[PDB]
Amino acid sequence: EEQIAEFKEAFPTEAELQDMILTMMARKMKDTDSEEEIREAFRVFDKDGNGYISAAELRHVMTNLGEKLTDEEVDEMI
Amino acid sequence: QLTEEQIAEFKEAFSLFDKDGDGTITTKELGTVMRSLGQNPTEAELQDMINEVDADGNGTIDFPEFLTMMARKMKDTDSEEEIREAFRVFDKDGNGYISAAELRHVMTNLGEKLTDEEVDEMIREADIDGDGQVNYEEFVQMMTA
Amino acid sequence: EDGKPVWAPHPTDGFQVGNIVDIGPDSLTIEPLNQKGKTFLALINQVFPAEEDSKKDVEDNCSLMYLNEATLLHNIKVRYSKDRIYTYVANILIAVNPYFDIPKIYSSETIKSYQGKSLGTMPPHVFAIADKAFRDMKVLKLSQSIIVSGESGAGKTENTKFVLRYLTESYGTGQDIDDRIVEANPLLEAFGNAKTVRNNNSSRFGKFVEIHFNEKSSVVGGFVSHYLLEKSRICVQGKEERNYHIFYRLCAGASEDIRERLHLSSPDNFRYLNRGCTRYFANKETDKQILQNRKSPEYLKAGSLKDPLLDDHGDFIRMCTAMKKIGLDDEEKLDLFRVVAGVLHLGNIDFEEAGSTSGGCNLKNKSTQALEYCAELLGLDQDDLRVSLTTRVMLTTAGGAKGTVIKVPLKVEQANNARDALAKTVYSHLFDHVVNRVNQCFPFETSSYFIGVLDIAGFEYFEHNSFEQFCINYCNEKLQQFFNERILKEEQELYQKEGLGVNEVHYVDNQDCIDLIEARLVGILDILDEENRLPQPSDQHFTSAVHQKHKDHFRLSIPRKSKLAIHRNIRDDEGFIIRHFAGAVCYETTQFVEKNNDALHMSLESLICESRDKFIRELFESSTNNNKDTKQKAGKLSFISVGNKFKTQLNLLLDKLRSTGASFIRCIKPNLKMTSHHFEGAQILSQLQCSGMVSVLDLMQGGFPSRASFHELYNMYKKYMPDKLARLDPRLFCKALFKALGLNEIDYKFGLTKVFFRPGKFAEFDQIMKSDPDHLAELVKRVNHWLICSRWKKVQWCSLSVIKLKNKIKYRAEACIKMQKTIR
Ligand SMILES: [Ca+2]
Ligand SMILES: [Ca+2]
Ligand SMILES: [Ca+2]
Ligand SMILES: [Ca+2]
Repeated sequence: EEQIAEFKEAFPTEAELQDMILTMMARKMKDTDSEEEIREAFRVFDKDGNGYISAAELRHVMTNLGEKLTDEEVDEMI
Repeated sequence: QLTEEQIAEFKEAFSLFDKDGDGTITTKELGTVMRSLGQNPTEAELQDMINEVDADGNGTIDFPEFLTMMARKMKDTDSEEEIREAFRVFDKDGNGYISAAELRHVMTNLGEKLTDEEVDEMIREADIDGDGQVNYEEFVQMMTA
Repeated sequence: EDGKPVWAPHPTDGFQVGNIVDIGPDSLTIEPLNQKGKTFLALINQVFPAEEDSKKDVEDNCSLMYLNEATLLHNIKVRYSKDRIYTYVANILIAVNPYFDIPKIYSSETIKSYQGKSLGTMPPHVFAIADKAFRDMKVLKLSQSIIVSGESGAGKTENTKFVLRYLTESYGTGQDIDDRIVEANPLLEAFGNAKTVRNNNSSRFGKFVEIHFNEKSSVVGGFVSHYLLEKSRICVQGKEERNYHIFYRLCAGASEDIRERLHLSSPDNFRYLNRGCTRYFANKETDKQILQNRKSPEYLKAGSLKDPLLDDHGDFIRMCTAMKKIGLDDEEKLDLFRVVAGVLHLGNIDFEEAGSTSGGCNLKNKSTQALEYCAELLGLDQDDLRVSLTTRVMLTTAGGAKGTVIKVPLKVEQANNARDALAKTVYSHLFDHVVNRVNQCFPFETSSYFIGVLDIAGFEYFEHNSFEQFCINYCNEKLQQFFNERILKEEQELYQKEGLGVNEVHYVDNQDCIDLIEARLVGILDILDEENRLPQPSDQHFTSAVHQKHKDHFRLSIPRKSKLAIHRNIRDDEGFIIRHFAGAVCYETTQFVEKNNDALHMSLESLICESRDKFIRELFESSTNNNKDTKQKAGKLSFISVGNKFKTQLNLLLDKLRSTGASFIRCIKPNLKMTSHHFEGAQILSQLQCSGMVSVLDLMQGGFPSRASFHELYNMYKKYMPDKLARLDPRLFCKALFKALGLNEIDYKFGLTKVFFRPGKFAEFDQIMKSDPDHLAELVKRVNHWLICSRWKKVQWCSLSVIKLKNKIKYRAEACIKMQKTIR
């Protein structure tokens, strides 16, 4: 589009953000998960709840396994 | 949701995790069974999925919790791909057959004591056509029973 | 059974082995083994099935094939002879006092051993009860209470030290609360303990030691609640018994300066001591330390009371050393002694008929010294105390009509009651103070939960029983409903966790007995209050009233219908028998109305409340602020009898129990001589009955009282199976064996971890394994295909399980590696 190269002029996972670094945002915009698809992954850590998924509990996992968001980078979230 | 007949079969398989007979397990026990069958999870990943079902908070799983711990939003073909992947853990060298030697190795790895003659006896009952080896078609007819 | 040996009554061992040689209408005739001929009769419900192997023991009594009073006694007996003092019955613990320091079981390495590990995975131990209460406290967010039974010398103290020391070492930052309770115990024992006929050092109050925990389940403090202090002991006792220990400790150990201040003497000189035993406890050495001017005539004649640990002189010094170590000073020590002294003198005040001036009464001349000492010690004026002990005050109206106050002279008996009523209020408030001062040693501002050990005087019956036995036995009947309810709930929850079926359990409820006593308007308690309202209150009218309002009640019968012959001449209006959980108890209703009154009229109530002595005001200065709350409401609660006051306080005990998960320890006392390695069978059996253990064994017969884990049934019967089946793991061994034999589904049930049986079906199972080896061998041959299939699916579904847990680790880590919507 015209708005995509103009927004790019002024100026996606982090584990698989190496292999890349115009042609870079080609396959980044092509394989983008939907809104309703990301709403399934929200019910991931939902033990029970009712739409929610706790506040303090949803954090131990984000620092212990996977692409682990730091303990300092977590304080700048909640 | 699983069948009543599917619950019964997982209940007997749950006894291989729960060796001592107290009806409950930890990551030290369910970890050692995983490692015995080709897998290799670290002491960390299994902590998170224990934390879903365990409502009490302590580190102990009873059977009905163990069922919902492995249950997930499954794809249509996922069910069949798991049954095939089970056969392949049994079949090391990989030629679509399970010999006396290959069945004996899985038995000993899960903690089942038995003679070589007893092992051949098992292979023989599962073996429909009569070539002394268990093909996938026959492995599933035993599973279902 | 059918020729096999049995257990039958024996006077000194409880049960002996024998054979049923004849039968009869209500009796079997048993031929002993040991006597090989000396035959005796025995009621049918008194002989029981015995185990095959008399040399086996088990950690849980449900492993036994028959579970009754006789097999339990023999199981704990064999275990006692190996030093294994602890034995379960389900979740209930049984702790026989060894009377020596058993090595290694109370070590630091043993406390760690029990941490986390659930009840049944470890050997039977008090530590396992402790840990089950903690585990249930934090998980269910529910306060707990371990109810322990047993008379004096049963090891309740040692048991409670083991709980406290386990819970602080495991779940406490330092915390030395167990050591401050023991250092403070001699003080509670002075004002709270007393000599009964059966036990020299006996607690006459419900003590509820409790460790309190914050929101994070960590020890913050301690608290000692107290219930149902026996008030009747204060003013009068039977021979062979005594008042509270403080009185005699003070009459033996006090210095001669103190003896002059308080005007003490030998206890034969005081009304409140002298109707019961007047002797001190002392050995040869301590008798020398007591001055001769303290020894009663009967202590001089008969000599000392003997006890391995009680000593009135030595205990006065140990109590004084206590006061110091807690915090009490020299001023507050003489204070407690001044009020105890003031109670003693009060009792010596007597009365005599007046000159028909609304014929009240007057103080006697001989009792002028009584009044003079009592009054200086209780901070009262002499004249005001003479008027209040001989005259009431009343309004001229009752309704909303206006009425001035008047003075009503009391009769002789009415003045005796007032004098005693003031004595029991004063001592009681003094006891509440001592207990409160113990609690100030380990205080805490705020708390969420608690774990408390509770011991109260157990069920008991003598040759002659009266209102004092009625109240204790009433307290225990309600405590046995609680016990029986919680064991029933524990059983019904165990059959559901194991997945057995709908299987309902039969349960004879004892509510009809508790209703006999405490029902409103028709129970014995309110019929006894009703007699206090008639113009001529009689004990005979009360008793006849009881029999009429309950015509064909299952729990009430006339004295004449007693199985004993000592109650053969008691008339119908001279008693009644109650069918308590533990046994029939013939009560004699003489004096029942007198024992049901301890009301203190307000004029005399207001006299002690506003004493000149600051300390005695402080005994009711909780009552300056708490009457300020009630006062009008507090005067309405002074109209309640000792029967209905007993019910109300007992109901507060039970409500506290009701809101807490209950565990149970049954502390047993193996012999009266305090010696190790002497299991007195008959004494332990009698303990099992009154502690309500036998009642619970009746309850569990209604459900599935016999159960063995798979590993237990594997160790027993693998030798009879073929070598192929013996190689199996315990769970598959049992699964194949249960299917092969083809057992009835209503009698035998294959549960989650254990196999359960109905009454006498573990025995039936055991005979199938031994009576026909050729039949059993054929049934195992017939299931060989099913077993090959079972072993296939076990390992096949276990490999599919590991792959499904592999799929769980990826599926979960797909949403936790697709969380990147946040990072950047
Ligand atoms: Ca286990
Ligand atoms: Ca759990
Ligand atoms: Ca192969
Ligand atoms: Ca084949």
